[PDB]
Amino acid sequence: HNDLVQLCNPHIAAMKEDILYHFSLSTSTHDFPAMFGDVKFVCVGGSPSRMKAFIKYVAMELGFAHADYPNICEGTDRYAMFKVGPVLSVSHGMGVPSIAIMLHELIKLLYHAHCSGVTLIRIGTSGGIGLEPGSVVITRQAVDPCFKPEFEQIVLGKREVRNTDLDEQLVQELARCSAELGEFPTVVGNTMCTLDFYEGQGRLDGALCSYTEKDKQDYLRAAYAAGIRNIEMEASVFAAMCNACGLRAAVVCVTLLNRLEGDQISSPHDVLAEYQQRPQRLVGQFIKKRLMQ
Amino acid sequence: DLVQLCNPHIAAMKEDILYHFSLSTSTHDFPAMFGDVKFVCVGGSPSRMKAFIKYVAMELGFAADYPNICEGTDRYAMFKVGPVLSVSHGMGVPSIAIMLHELIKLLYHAHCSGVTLIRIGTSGGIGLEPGSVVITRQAVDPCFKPEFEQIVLGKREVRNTDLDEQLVQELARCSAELGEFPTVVGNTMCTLDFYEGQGRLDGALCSYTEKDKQDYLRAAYAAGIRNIEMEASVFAAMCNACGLRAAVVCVTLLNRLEGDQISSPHDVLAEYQQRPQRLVGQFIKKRLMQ
Ligand SMILES: O=c1ccn([C@H]2C[C@H](O)[C@@H](CO)O2)c(=O)[nH]1
Ligand SMILES: O=c1ccn([C@H]2C[C@H](O)[C@@H](CO)O2)c(=O)[nH]1
Repeated sequence: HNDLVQLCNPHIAAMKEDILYHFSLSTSTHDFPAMFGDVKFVCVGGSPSRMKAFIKYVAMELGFAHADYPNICEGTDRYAMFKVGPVLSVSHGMGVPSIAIMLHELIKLLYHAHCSGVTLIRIGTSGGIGLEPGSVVITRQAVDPCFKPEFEQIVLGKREVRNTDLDEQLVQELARCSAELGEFPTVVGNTMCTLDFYEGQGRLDGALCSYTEKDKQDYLRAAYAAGIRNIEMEASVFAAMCNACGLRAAVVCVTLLNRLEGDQISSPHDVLAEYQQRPQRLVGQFIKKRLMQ
Repeated sequence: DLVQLCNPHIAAMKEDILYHFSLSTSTHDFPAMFGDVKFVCVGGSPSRMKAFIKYVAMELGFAADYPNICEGTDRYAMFKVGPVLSVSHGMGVPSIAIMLHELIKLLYHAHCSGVTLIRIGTSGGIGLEPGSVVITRQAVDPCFKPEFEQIVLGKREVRNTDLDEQLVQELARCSAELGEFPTVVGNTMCTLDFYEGQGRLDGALCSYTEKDKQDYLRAAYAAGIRNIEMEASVFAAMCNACGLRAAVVCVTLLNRLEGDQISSPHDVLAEYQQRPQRLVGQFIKKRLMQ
């Protein structure tokens, strides 16, 4: 049995209208069950254009192809959203707080639509550590910049922490799907999630930087030693919030560069757009496989 | 005065790729493109910011196409008319922080001078009639402290988050020459979360009560806080660090002492979000006449 989507906030049951402000959707103007009740896979990534390309790429592989793919979030540009069959594709921008909003309103949408048996997957990009550019990483543990699998949030002035473990079973399943493809290297490892892309990640090419290359290396290698294989900016909340709500979730990012050799993203554009299809492809394999049982 | 960075590594690089802008030192002529820029405005929405550069252009008589300079990506949107640069930054400290790092570099590559950065944004109000525009005196964290904390190489760092004291009053004066809407100067709280992080009850997650919220928001009001948003802290911190004169002008979209949801008619909300645009336009008008 596929369990219903639950919230962890008793206030929503008691609201006469629930306005999903950043989606430009509302219970009083939209029928959630009719629009989303059949959704089973939610896919989320930073760029809206990427997540559109995804809903197109994926429609083709389940034979939905032809067609136009309307943005469900018309009347807003905070987030883009697309649906095809049981697959929802939603952008989330960059950074913990941007994705945190998307998730808050997303989960509520699933709860309103009365969805059940949903899987959430982040298809992102990252920087790798001691991996060839182009490798995809399936996250076991989202980790903070001190390598603790914790996510910290300040509520009413007090610090609260939730665990950022990702469903073990799903990472092993994803592992298998990538192999069925045999198209690109894929490892599982821990993902370090930061709040800054430059100083936040040992980079030497920001506007500010009070440290040396030798300092960047020491830090980055220490991270690798702790089981860390890539670096991005959303894995923590994603893990934390899904766990908080009992949702099955996973994170699949391609690395765009090996950080032990550089900071700047200087691959030909043609190569970087290939890199970014890898996670879409992998997740493509996962959904197709799942819809055959 | 010339824009600068506190980063020596940049001068040594054979090229500077601004990934999130889709802009490069070697595919792009920075001085040619941005050298004349005197006023940089930033905001969350790519729509609001296109709208802004359009409104400005007319108020300065440049009025009919406005090209997204950041075509080749959709991370951020960028526009230009005259000495006015308009930029999107999405939502949240890390999103604007990336925009900032790359923006500040861009300005240094164009070797601009006498620049002013302004975040024209939206917010939640505390004890302010909705539609009220706040001018940030002091960006502040969820503990009411004027510090911005950042982890670098595993170690904690904090920076002061005060905005230019002369610039805020100058903006207050400009809002007064307008006399179109209420403008207060107060402290702005900057949070990493819009829902649980801002004491809302309508999140997907929430284990407190309307009372706990009330007592928290009021504590903030007592601490001199008039609005809540999600960018002030970094924007402040980074500018101080690079010695740029910067301000934060935000329209309140609801009284957080009264509710959590953003319920007002699209008509009204649109009008609100034009207000900070109008003030900033004034300020630009003024600066050029002098
Ligand atoms: O070195 C990198 C490369 C990519 N990203 C992720 C997160 C961010 O939002 C986006 C930037 O391309 O992808 C990183 O965090 N670090
Ligand atoms: O109560 C509010 C209202 C608006 N915003 C701002 C900041 C953010 O980027 C966006 C969210 O609606 O607008 C807040 O942070 N809190």
